[PDB]
Amino acid sequence: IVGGYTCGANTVPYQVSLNSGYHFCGGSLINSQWVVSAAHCYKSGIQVRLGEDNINVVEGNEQFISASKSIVHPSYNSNTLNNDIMLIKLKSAASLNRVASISLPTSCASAGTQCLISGWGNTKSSGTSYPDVLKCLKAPILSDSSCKSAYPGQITSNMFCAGYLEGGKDSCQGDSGGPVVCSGKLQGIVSWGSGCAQKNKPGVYTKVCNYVSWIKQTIASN
Amino acid sequence: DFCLEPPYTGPCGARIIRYFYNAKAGLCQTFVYGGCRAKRNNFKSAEDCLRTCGGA
Ligand SMILES: [Ca+2]
Repeated sequence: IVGGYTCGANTVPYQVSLNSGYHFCGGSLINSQWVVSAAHCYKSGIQVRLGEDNINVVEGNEQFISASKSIVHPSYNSNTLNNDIMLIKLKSAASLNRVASISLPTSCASAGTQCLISGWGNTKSSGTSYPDVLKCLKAPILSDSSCKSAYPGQITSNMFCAGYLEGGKDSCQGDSGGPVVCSGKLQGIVSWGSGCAQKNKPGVYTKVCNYVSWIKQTIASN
Repeated sequence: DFCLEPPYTGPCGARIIRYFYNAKAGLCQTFVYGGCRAKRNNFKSAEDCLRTCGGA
């Protein structure tokens, strides 16, 4: 998160860290046994870390749980990044509660809606600086047209842009899979962008409201 | 020669550690890969990297 602020210990209880010997992606707890993240974050041997603030020191509020299953959307396209969504089943259920799940949306959010984006990703746009604690960012959802003008022929109906055209505030490497929460509902998943916090290049996110049926049914038959 | 190309992080936001052959140093080094659109000078281990690009 570039241009954000320290969230505060366990103030984003649905935020999880995907660990493979080190933090590599974020994700959201939507059920005591399920986590939603990005399809490009798919990896073998994923350990999910819940109740985290400082990802480098054990503060006692954590729960480390291995993933038993990792389901990448059947239509995920690694070239176009369309359908960049994945569900991770926890090997055992988490104890909810510093750890809590986030609700799925009843409907899509409109341009202008202010959302909270969080993660342990890079905090520098022209550099490298990874935080110990969780960073937060309030950014508004942008219109489909501006999103499409920022990335010509790259935006699908399953993606939405959020952020600031001026730049300086954005998600970055290490934030992928993390939540974009608006009005207490999970509306997006950190996905891709051109560089980080660049002007006229806002971050692109997976439009969660388009997958609610798939999510509910997939969780239920696995 | 893809072994001579600089490492490519790509547009995705993940922070995945990969290896690339650094021809100037004559060895495989680590770099942060974003998770999508990898180029060929991107390996999962130093052994794979040395096997494919070593001495290029
Ligand atoms: Ca910790």
